[PDB]
Amino acid sequence: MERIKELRNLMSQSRTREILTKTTVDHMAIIKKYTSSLRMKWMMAMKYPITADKRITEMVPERNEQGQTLWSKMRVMVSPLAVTWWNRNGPMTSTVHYPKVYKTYFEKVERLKHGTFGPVHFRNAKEAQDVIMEVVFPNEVGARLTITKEKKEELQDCKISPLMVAYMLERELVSSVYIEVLHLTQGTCWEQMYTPGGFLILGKEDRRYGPALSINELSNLAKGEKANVLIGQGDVVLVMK
Amino acid sequence: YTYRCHRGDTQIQTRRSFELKKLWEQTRSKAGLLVSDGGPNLYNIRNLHI
Amino acid sequence: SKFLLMDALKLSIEDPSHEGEGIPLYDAIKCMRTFFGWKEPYIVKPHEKGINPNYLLSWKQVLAELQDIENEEKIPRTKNMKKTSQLKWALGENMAP
Amino acid sequence: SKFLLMDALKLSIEDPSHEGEGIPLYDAIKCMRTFFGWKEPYIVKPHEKGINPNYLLSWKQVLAELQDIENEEKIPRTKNMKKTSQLKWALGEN
Repeated sequence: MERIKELRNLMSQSRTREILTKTTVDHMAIIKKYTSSLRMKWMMAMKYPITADKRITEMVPERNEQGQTLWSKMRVMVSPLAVTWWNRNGPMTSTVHYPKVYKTYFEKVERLKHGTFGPVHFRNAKEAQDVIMEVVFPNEVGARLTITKEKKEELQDCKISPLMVAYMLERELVSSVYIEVLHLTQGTCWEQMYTPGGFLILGKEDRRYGPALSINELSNLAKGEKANVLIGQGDVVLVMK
Repeated sequence: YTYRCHRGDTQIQTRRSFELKKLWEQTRSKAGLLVSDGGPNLYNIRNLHI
Repeated sequence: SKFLLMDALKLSIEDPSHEGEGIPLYDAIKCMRTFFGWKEPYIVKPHEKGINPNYLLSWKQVLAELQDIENEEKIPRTKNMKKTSQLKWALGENMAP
Repeated sequence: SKFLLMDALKLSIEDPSHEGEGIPLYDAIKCMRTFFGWKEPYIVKPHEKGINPNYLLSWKQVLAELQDIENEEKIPRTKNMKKTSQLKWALGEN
């Protein structure tokens, strides 16, 4: 509910309302950028330098078996000893879906151990982003295949974080084996050998056809369904089968 | 030095020493521990891209 | 007896420096820091006359107030314990006729 | 140079134990306590500019205030000098 009241009190000022009413969503990115180490090794010497959420109190004890404090009360302040304690003895989840999107790293390791070096001489995007959107963001697809089914099947209900999985999938879907090890094979005066080994839109939002609906409308409701829906992330349009 | 993360089998006394010692004594395969918590360093020229 | 004789061990400081002459509290702290292996304490033999959770709380308070020295701008010479309910019961400060 | 290089000597602490981690002030106190042979100081080469008795009084003051910690019941972590005329002249406060 904080969302709507922040909307309400954000538009109270005329200056912050003219901006929100005049510019369109096409100009989102151009206005986001108008924002204005001994520092690290100075707050690590003081207690409680890390920020955590309130639920850490229920799971992590205040003091350890020696007597050292782990957190303090006034999003609370915690110490790295809490992180080390969590790594020592905490809840364990043995899910297999953690490397579900990390293989693009793993073959690298698989391409490193299973190789022989030999002697040394001293001689002198859109077509991917569209499927990424329909795989990770079903509720924010645009007005637009076996890979899509496979991805939805293998990682349906075991998500970790949309941003990380989106980045990993973009990196994976979008010779390179020789290029990736250029720092080891080639030198300034030496060379080292190495072997790797759909619906249609009739018009704008219509208030007579009830309230709008979400994208997940596989139930066609007698195949007529002249229904208002939010396409993409913009306006509302009418839909016919 | 900056993250107060020394090896488990060291005599350096910091505020994180007790937890690192307990974790070091608890584990069996000590080569799989991260450098952030009492782990050995396995980086070399060939491992710079992993 | 005042102190047990046959069933005692020691926590040695392992040869302090020849020029070292300090307050016994710091020597005790340095002796304590040399031991790892503390666990959750628990009663193994009741006193059958009194309250044992008071003993547990007293031991835990001793550990906590020994560890909480660092929260001071000036280092003290002697330690004065906080007057807690379990400590008051142990010292018999409320059973005065 | 900021510190002299070839003409320096050190007052060592003779192999501290492996468990010794502490404040540099107490380490300096321990290192100073291992030396005997202090005498009455006197000037050997003037600066031909400025006042040398201020330097001598500063050395005497730092010795005295290093020897005057046992009067406090709550011995501190850092030492702060007392603002005197000689130190004010030396540091150029005016």
